[PDB]
Amino acid sequence: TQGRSYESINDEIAEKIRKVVLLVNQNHGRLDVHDVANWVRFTDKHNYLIPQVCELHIETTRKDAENVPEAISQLSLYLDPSKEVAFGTPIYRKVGIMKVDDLDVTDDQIHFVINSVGVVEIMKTITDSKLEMTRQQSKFTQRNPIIDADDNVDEDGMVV
Amino acid sequence: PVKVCLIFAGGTGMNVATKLVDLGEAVHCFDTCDKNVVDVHRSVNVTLTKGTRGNRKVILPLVRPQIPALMDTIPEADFYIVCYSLGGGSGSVLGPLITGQLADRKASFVSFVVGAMESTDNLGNDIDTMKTLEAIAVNKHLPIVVNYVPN
Ligand SMILES: Nc1nc2c(ncn2[C@@H]2O[C@H](COP(=O)(O)OP(=O)(O)O)[C@@H](O)[C@H]2O)c(=O)[nH]1
Ligand SMILES: [Mg+2]
Repeated sequence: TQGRSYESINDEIAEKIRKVVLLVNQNHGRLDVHDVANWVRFTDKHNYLIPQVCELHIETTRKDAENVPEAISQLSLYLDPSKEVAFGTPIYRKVGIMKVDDLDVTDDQIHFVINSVGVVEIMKTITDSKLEMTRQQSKFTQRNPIIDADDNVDEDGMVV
Repeated sequence: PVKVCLIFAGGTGMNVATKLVDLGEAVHCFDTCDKNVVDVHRSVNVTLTKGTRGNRKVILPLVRPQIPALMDTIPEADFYIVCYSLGGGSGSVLGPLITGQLADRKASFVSFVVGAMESTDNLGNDIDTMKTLEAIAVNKHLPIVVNYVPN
């Protein structure tokens, strides 16, 4: 996004990657390697769904996770199992219980929500943004050649 | 024979078992991995199937040949209780397979089964597992008596 340092963006990405590393650390109650596989490879068992580019949304509140539009496949981690709420309308849903002695546990709850009806807009914003920029730079009008058919130009374009 | 043998399958079964560890040797737990095994389970029997580390159709061919081995660890008893979720992949396969074996023993037993409601996968599994129990009731000519608990 305009005005944001690559350093800032990179920091955000690394912090999200760590949440995924945490997710797949195999140390959570109720959460299998097969649970993770079937979350992200959701078309394997839900054959009526279309494989395509999907977005992963990584949220730390129920509210933010519920606001992911048209959620397909959802994985929730909770440190406090009392806070588990089966929210949203995904086709696939799983929950894992994090351990308070897991030093990698950074947040009290983390939701990993996959959808696909969001990539469109993202692309549009890029196309629209580029179009506007190109329009300002495109609307150009070069001047007439400084050389006429009068000048004696040789094969290398030398005029002596 | 013991008075009663309690059998738990899948994550939900493992989770319910934690509340019954005081029953000790009478409790027998089964799963396809150890995601739900906790410290208190040391007080009861726990057996995990081999080569199985949510999809019942996938889990079935892997666990079926192991059932006889699982059954050898379950003592003859005057009554059995079986407990699992209808909506996952492991409990809803191990549970009914063991149930079929108990019917072959001409056993008296009841089951406690959970109706999982999170997703269309859960709901589809719930349906197929209830149908499984119906098919078993017919094939073994025996009532399959369950206490059904919807989430
Ligand atoms: N009542 C209850 N339901 C559960 C519990 N854990 C999971 N569920 C629900 O049951 C479904 C199956 O989970 P689980 O029994 O762990 O699956 P399995 O290990 O493949 O047999 C989940 O998708 C949840 O909807 C539990 O401890 N109690
Ligand atoms: Mg399980």
